[PDB]
Amino acid sequence: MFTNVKSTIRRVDPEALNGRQLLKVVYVVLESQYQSALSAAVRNINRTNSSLAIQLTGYLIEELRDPENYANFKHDVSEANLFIASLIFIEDLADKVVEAVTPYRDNLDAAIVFPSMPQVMRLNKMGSFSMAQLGQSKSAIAQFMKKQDAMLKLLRTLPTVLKYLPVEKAQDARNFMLSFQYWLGGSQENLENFLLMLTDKYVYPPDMGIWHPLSMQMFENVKDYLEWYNQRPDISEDLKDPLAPCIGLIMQRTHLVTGDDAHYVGMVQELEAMGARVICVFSGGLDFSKPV
Amino acid sequence: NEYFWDPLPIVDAVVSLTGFALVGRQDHPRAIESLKKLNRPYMCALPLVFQHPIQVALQIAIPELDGAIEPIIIALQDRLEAIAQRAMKWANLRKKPKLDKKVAITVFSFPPDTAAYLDVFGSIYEVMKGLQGNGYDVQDLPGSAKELMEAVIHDAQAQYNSPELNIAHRMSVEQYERLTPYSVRLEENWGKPPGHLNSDGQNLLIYGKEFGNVFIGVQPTFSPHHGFAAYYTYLNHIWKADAVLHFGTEFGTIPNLYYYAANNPSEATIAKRRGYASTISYLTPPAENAGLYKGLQELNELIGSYQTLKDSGRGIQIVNTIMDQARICNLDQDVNLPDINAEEMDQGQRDTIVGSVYRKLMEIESRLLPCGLHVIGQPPSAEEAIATLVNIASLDREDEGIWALPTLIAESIGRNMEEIYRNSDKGILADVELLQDITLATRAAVAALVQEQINADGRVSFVSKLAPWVKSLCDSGYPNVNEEKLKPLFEYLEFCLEQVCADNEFGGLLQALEGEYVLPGPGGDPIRNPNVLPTGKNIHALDPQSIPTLAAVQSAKVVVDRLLERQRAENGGNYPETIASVLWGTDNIKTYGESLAQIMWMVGAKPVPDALGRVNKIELVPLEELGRPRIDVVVNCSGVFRDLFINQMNLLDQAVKLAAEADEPLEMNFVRKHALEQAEEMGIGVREAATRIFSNASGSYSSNVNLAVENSSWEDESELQEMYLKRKSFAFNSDNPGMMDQNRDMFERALKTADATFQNLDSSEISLTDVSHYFDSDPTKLISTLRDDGKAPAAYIADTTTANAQVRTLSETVRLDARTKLLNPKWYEGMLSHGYEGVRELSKRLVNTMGWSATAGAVDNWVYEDANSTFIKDEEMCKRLMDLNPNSFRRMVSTLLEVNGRGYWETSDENLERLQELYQEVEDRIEGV
Repeated sequence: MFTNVKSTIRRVDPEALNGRQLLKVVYVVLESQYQSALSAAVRNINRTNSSLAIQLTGYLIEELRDPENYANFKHDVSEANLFIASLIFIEDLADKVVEAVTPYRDNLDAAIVFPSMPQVMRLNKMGSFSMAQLGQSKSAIAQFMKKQDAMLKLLRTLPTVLKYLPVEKAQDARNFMLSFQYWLGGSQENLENFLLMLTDKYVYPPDMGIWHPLSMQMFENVKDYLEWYNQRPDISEDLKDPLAPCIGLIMQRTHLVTGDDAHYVGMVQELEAMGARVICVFSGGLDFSKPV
Repeated sequence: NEYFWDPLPIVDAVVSLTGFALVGRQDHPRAIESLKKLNRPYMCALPLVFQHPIQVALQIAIPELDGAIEPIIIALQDRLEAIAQRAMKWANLRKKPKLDKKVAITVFSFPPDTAAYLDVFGSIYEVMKGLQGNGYDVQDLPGSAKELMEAVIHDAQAQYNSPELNIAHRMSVEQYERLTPYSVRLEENWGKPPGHLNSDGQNLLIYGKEFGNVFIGVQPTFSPHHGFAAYYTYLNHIWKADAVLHFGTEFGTIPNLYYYAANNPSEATIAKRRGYASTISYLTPPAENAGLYKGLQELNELIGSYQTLKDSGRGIQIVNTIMDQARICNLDQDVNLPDINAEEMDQGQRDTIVGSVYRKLMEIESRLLPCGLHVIGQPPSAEEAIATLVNIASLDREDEGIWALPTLIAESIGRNMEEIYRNSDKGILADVELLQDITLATRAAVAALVQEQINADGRVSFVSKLAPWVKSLCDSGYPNVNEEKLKPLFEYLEFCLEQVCADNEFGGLLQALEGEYVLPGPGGDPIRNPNVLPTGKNIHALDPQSIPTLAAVQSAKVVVDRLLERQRAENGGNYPETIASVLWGTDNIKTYGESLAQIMWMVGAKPVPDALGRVNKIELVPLEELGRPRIDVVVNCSGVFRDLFINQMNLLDQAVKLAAEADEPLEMNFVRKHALEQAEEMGIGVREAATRIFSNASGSYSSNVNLAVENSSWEDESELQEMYLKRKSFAFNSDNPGMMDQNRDMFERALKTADATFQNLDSSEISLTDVSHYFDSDPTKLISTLRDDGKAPAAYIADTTTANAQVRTLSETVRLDARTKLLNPKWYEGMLSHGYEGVRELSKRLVNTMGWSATAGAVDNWVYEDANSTFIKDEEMCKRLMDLNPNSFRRMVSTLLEVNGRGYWETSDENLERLQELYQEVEDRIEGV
């Protein structure tokens, strides 16, 4: 309390809809910082954006112990477009959440569950994508969870899975991965984009540089990119070797802006799995001789 | 660069409709180099014009840093026609030949019934000469500035007949109504033309005097009456000006030029946005040290003798004499001077009594302010620039990689200059003398450099790079001053000296009138930001998202820590629960958001700059880090602060509401203590109850307390206090930023809780008595009215103008203005050495002093007594002032009769009889008999 600023507010409402569409978001979480960051994100969108408004209701997981709370939760899940859950590791409440959400699985334009007990993680639904479609890396992550590292194991798994899916079911898996990347970001504007991305795709439809799916930032030169690349912990040392085979990819900025990059991500993973260092350049212009 | 050339420009004027910087992180240095090559008027009109309130204030700011003029403030007609006509009239300023160009110059409030610091008629004369020296058709240019004034205001000094205004044109009702189409809309409350103002009975009266192609106009008075419209109808449709030039001293198609003080970015910015303006900058008079005089000089002498009379083992009875003279100067109100003979005090606390009195004498002596008026085109000599340079030299600069000369002098003795300031504040005699010594050292070193470069006589390009300032440091008694670090400092000082002395002011007006592009630059304090120099520029504020900076935030905490320490001390050690603060644009431009950041620190919040260095987010600090409870706040934002910085109002309201919502014990979080209580009484949520950010309604400015006090048009304080509550109770809402609704229930309930009032002083030139805005926004007596217990809040005023941050009482601050300005010979003789307009500056300080009596009761009776003594009971000075300026002298007498009449000045029946005659004497002179 003295060392962590905590809020008495669980519920953020737009002060006035006006013309705008309403998005309804329920969240269940264990971290006070993610509670208050979502509030800050929702609260900024409500005051600036002129077609979208967001209602946010949520409980820290422990607050579902009372029936006062659990009852409004059920009713909020009933009306929700988006359900979010993260770090739900108590057998008791886990099942209250499953019971509450399971009925509305088809209602929800999406349900996003970040590392929780397996029962809750099966609520994950983003168009065609669920925990079912993790090829044979459903088995691996499911049981690592049962036992921040956890957040990264699932992130670095996601590109390995895209190849075994058809393209639409791969973009849905990528959209998930993007939304998980934003969440781990955890910044206010991270979570703003998170809610605008999910709203855009599932609820209400630099001129050049270097890009890696696993880096939140573009790079405007090779030195920064490689310095980043070498510090990566998810890759064999083999790939940092300057004698490693290195393949240039050329792509359109459009698809990196759109987030419609599933096949681009799957390409980078295929080449990395084969032991290739990768440099993906893009441009917004029609002259790709510049980045080459 | 490609399409406006082929080489020469093929364009007479640019109108940007992008509503962006020219070059986007925006890059202004490139854009300026580009627009200076083309050298044509740059106009910008935001796209938003042609289709909220935060995005408008963030956007419009950017083109201003590019030097842009703004031809805009239902069908498209109005906007298109406006932008169009203004671009033509701008272009026409290249097309039209010099000897046919007609240049109206407009003067406000003559005869006189901002801190411009402008000799108006002085400056006009120089501009008329400059125009002639450049082949404009100036006919019958009089002999002097006084002869020019004599030509506009016949017998201005009322020697022989009434002062009256040279009638430049009588205007029939026929011509007025025909050429002024909006003349009917004025008839609502001023009736049928011509009305009672600027009327002979049949015609409206345009005041001024034509001098060929230059027309010097006058509008003595300001919906506006028919006379005010009629004047601008004459310039536009009859005299047909091609440009008009105003002075910033308020709110057609012809270009609109203002000469505005370099030290007033905020009002300059309001002019760019409200009157289609281009704002060329002039320097405020070269500041002088206020100095000591009469009783205060006598005391400086007694004290100077105390170190010598200790060597004689007599050093007791002198402290008794020191304390007595200190008491005659009324310094007993600023130093605790306990009624205890020196003999009955130990060594320690006799020293501390002297140290105390001496540091307050030194504050008075070393205050740096202007003691006269500026003529446009007449820059300061190298000598009159030394004092300015002394304080320029007295500030650490990380972004110029140099340290303050005083830091180096203190470092040479293994001494931290922060420790000395704080020990000087305590009245430790040893550290008061050390500080005054270091100051005298710094004054000489800088005077050596200026004296060296006078007799180098322009033969060397930089006299700092060939020395006499290492001499005048050793002669002073500081020989081990790191020379590696002196080098770049005196390089900077020499550059700074050259910029102060630059004569670009007439140059800027020429460029504007030729139809060229005027070099833009920052408005601000020259001393804190020498890039405000040289003058002659289209001065701009700054990106409202560039503040506050980490330096402003850090300096903010020191000020707040210091305000809270002083308020506990004078209240049993209890923190205040609520501080009521004013926020002005002006000081936050000049300090990169210090005052703004202080209010952030009060509730325990920090501004969060993003990736690109934009401050567009805010967060609460945990209590651990604040080390004290969150203080509640009532923030009175000026209309001007609203106009420039509504984005910061948004952050402040976000910060306060996070404080109220926070899961903290009420005794550690006063915002939440208050909000919870007010939420229950008002039947609303804690967040709605946490409404603390306030201004004028959208489109409005000031409490109007300034107007009432200038017009002596108010019965009792309850009237002032009433219109304040009506006009200032518009609540900002970060959850609905467009809707700034009136909320007087919340304004009252919040102010009701205030333990202290608080402002930040702009500068020594824009201090409490120089302008009327600080007192107009003062809620001190208002709060004593609203509080159930009737207690006046403690009133404080922070000053961060020098390296030595003071937090003074409002009383301390009013005294320090009285001692350095109104009642200071150097200040009043300096002003009177400019004649007519000198008297005007005197009555200004006295009128603004009355203001403080009305809003705070912060004025000591002695201030009024001494004013009457200096200016009225001296039969020489009195007759002098009356002969020099009746209109301003009449105002000086009114003011003294008024402060008595209302109950703020007790004085002899004899003093009141003299004033009452003198008012009759001077009404006779002005109005006839």
